[PDB]
Amino acid sequence: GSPGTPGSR
Amino acid sequence: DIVMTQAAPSVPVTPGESVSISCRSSKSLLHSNGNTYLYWFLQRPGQSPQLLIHRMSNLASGVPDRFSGSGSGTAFTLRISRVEAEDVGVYYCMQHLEYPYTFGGGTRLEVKRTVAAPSVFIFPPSDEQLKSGTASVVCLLNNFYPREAKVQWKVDNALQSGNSQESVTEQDSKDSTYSLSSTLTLSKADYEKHKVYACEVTHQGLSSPVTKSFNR
Amino acid sequence: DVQLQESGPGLVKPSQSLSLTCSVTDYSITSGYYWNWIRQFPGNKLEWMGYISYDGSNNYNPSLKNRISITRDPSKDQFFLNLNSVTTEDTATYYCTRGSLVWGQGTLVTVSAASTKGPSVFPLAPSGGTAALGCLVKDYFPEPVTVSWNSGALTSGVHTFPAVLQSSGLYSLSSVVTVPSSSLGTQTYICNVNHKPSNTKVDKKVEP
Repeated sequence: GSPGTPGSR
Repeated sequence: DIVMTQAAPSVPVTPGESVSISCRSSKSLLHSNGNTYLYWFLQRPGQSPQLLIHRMSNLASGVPDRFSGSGSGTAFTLRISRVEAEDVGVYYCMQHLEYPYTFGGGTRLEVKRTVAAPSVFIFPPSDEQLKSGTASVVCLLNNFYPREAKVQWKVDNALQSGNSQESVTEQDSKDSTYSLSSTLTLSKADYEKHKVYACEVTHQGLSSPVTKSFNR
Repeated sequence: DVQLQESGPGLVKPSQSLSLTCSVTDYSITSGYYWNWIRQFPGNKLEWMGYISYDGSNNYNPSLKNRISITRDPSKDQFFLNLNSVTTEDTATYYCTRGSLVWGQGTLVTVSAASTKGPSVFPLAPSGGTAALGCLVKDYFPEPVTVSWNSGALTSGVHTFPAVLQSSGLYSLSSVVTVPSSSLGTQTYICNVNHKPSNTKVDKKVEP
């Protein structure tokens, strides 16, 4: 979805 | 690919004043989630890029709130209020909407300060070097402003060309000056054949061109 | 705190493969984030090369055609850049990052047919009671060299200049320090030069 960097899962 | 354009390669600013750095994209960076994916970075001399702003207007950590991001769609601004000497470096925009991520060409922030004449020093070739058959003569111009400085090498009053190279430090983050080193390279044979070695410097801060010299 | 560090050869021959490693400390690469390679060319233009994600999935810049792979070893918290068939156009400083926020220090890679060569180090001898002295670090390849003064004890007044590429294809760099004339009789000044590509270390005492 989001184009941003995903953080800790 | 999305093309990012920063129209100004550099911008001059007086400390205490504000500056705006512009960036343009070839396509809107607005995502359906309502965020606009434009990031700003600063790179200081000899350092890795530092994130300043993410998602167009969000201030990253470790950045004074003097820094702000604004814009919409394809037109963006990084605004720095109350500029400090330490703000010098290159500012880059980057779109983060689509792959590949792409960067603007950068805008260098230059701090305006009082004119400062260079202190000039000249160094003869070392005996250590002379042993190998080559001779380097070095001229140092220390802590000057503005950037524009001309070095002319003379050997027994003959103007030299094609046998020197210079490099310049980036604007100092503390005193906002530049320094320059110039090296004249001759064969040892040619060096030993002449007497007077002179570096002539032209700069706005000087009352007249200054010459530093030595006799071999 | 999370930190990243690039390692690998600083000199690659044209048409060969470039390989770099990013070692990540204090964070598991499988836990989250995108793990990027970004490079900076001479002239300072930046290019995003690609990433590997927390699940090992990738995305690459089409500019690199089919030359790039980014892979990982979760057991060592390392990820790797492989770039095939390099040319002088691939000469750049290579950075690994965690997203956009955390950056490595960068590592220079030069693509060239020329051999590694260690520097010669020559003193720049001192002559308003103002003096200057320095070291000329001449005829090395590839970049970089590091220069300190008195093993880092002397930083005030030090200017270490960008290296210049000589016509010979070897670099030359100067490092200078402004010093008081009054110090010349009693203070020892040593420039500490390190050229890691050639495993050359040189300490040079600079005397009037």
